[PDB]
Amino acid sequence: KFNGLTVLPPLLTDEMIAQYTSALLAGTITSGWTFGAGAALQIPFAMQ
Amino acid sequence: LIVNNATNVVIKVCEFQFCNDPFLGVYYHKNNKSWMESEFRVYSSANNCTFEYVSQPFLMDLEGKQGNFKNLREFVFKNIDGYFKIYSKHTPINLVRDLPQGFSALEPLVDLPIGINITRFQTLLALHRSYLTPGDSSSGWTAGAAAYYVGYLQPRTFLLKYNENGTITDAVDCALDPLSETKCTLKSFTVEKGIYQTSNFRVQPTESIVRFPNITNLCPFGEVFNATRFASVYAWNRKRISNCVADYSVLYNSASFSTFKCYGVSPTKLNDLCFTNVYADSFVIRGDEVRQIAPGQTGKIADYNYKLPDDFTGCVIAWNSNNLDSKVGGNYNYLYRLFRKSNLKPFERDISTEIYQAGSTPCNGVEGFNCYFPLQSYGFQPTNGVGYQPYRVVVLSFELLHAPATVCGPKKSTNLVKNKCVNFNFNGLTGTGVLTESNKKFLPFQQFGRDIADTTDAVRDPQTLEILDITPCSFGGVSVITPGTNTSNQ
Amino acid sequence: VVNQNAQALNTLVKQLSSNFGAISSVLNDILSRLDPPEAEVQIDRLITG
Ligand SMILES: *[C@@H]1O[C@H](CO)[C@@H](O)[C@H](O)[C@H]1NC(C)=O
Ligand SMILES: *[C@@H]1O[C@H](CO)[C@@H](O)[C@H](O)[C@H]1NC(C)=O
Ligand SMILES: *[C@@H]1O[C@H](CO)[C@@H](O)[C@H](O)[C@H]1NC(C)=O
Ligand SMILES: *[C@@H]1O[C@H](CO)[C@@H](O)[C@H](O)[C@H]1NC(C)=O
Ligand SMILES: *[C@@H]1O[C@H](CO)[C@@H](O)[C@H](O)[C@H]1NC(C)=O
Ligand SMILES: *[C@@H]1O[C@H](CO)[C@@H](O)[C@H](O)[C@H]1NC(C)=O
Repeated sequence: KFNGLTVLPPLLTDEMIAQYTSALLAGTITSGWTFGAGAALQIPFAMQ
Repeated sequence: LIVNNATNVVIKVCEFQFCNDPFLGVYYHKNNKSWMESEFRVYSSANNCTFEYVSQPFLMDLEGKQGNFKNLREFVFKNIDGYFKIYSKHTPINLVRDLPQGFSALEPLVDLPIGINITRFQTLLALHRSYLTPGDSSSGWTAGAAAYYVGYLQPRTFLLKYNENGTITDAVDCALDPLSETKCTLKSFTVEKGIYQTSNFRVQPTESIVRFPNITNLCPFGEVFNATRFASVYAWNRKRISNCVADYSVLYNSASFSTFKCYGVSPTKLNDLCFTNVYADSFVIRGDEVRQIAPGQTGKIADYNYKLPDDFTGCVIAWNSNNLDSKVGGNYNYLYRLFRKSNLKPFERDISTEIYQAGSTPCNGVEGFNCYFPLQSYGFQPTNGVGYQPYRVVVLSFELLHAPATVCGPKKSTNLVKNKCVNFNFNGLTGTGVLTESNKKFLPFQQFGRDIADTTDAVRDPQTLEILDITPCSFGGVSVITPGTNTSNQ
Repeated sequence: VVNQNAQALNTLVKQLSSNFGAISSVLNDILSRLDPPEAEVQIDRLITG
């Protein structure tokens, strides 16, 4: 940092990435794949 | 003087005894309504004139008007490299007191090779006088309305736009406000939404400090430069010098030097640098031999007598010493090697005197045929060629910023400051940066602290024995946010 | 990835202490002890490196 050699912060803080991953997990467990095409449709887990 | 009288344009360059209040006075006669130039009180005398020029005759009005300002003139005056540059333009306008806002170009009009020094100037007006101006020259006069504005130039950097015909219609000042720096960077009068990088702001150091130990002794040069006697070149003499100031600007009152040259160091800086382990060599040679004292040379002196290392940083001084070392019979005290089996090494001295075997038939100390004595006597007399006369030659060699030293030359030390980006010299080491107290623990035999970055980061102050940490100033970076030119300027 | 990054930065930084054919590898060692005319050649060599 003391020669004109700078590092820069990423755009997303790690909490944001954590939120994204949590959202994906929730989507898969509670809606199968159906959230990846349109509105999130619920369905029990045994039938998924 | 630049003047535009009623008929001609006159450009004079002379020494004038100018009046305190020079001007022009035009009298208006009521009987015949006309304005005629009568008074021109400019200078008392004009002694020596160098350049002159007069333009063609012409006629203007010179009548007093009562309407509004209808002529705007702009002029720019430069003096660069002995050239007086006058750029001009004029425009019809209606504004009387306001200064108009417009974008007009100034076309070059006249350039002259004057080559003089101008540091002040004075404007020159006219006067109007009539029966309504009663009194003498000093009071019997009116003024008449006119106005002007003056401003100063400055070295800057602009961006200019050229239209199809070739005219400058617009420009942007690269250093006015950040949006302008952005337009300057992208080379476009339009900038679209986003972020940009322009430059880097650097904190600037204000003060400077010098930290030097105490030296009072003066160097033993009167027994090096004023030495009653000098030795033979082959047994060249050497001397160690320490703990003194080397005032080489006092090299001139007592004597003057045939040759005074320095390699790897510029002479002017010798006072500001702390040297290490001064060695002073001394000998006497022939003038012809004076061209052998240089790195990468040949000749018997340069081969069998004296040699310099290739990376010899230091100074060569030598002055002719004919009068002291010329004897009418011949100064034979000076002897030199001519024969040697091999070349000598730099900073080596050999005093062997053995019968040189030129070829076969080993001499066995006979000095017979093909057997010669390596040492030969210089014969110096007042009546000899300049290239043969004796010369006293001295070499100064030394180290720089590679070890604790004591020869610093003449300088002055000052106080100490903290926590402010400054500049510093520390026993000849240089640099800029905030100086805070250190928590390191130097051992009592070392004077620095180094990093992976390979730059110093601590220093032991040569006075207080204290340990100071250098922290560089925060250069950082500058970025700018804009919502586009079209939408806004903020 | 992290190892490669760190290695590259350390090499780029350590490369500041070589002569590249000059008398010294510090521009402050060349601001002094020289005048412009004969300093500029060694400043040139450092620039190239
Ligand atoms: C203007 O100056 C020129 C050059 O000195 C001179 O010949 C001419 O007579 C002058 N005219 C007036 C009206 O002063
Ligand atoms: C300048 O003026 C002085 C006094 O009139 C004169 O002696 C001298 O020769 C002049 N020099 C030139 C170059 O005209
Ligand atoms: C020009 O004259 C001014 C005032 O005497 C002086 O300060 C300045 O150094 C001069 N410059 C030159 C180049 O003669
Ligand atoms: C160029 O000059 C012509 C004639 O005055 C004018 O009609 C035209 O508008 C000018 N064009 C530009 C780009 O200034
Ligand atoms: C040499 O001698 C002169 C007077 O004889 C003296 O003033 C001077 O300081 C001396 N200089 C050196 C370099 O010995
Ligand atoms: C120099 O002299 C000062 C007092 O003038 C003294 O305090 C100091 O110890 C001396 N030595 C150094 C290296 O400053």
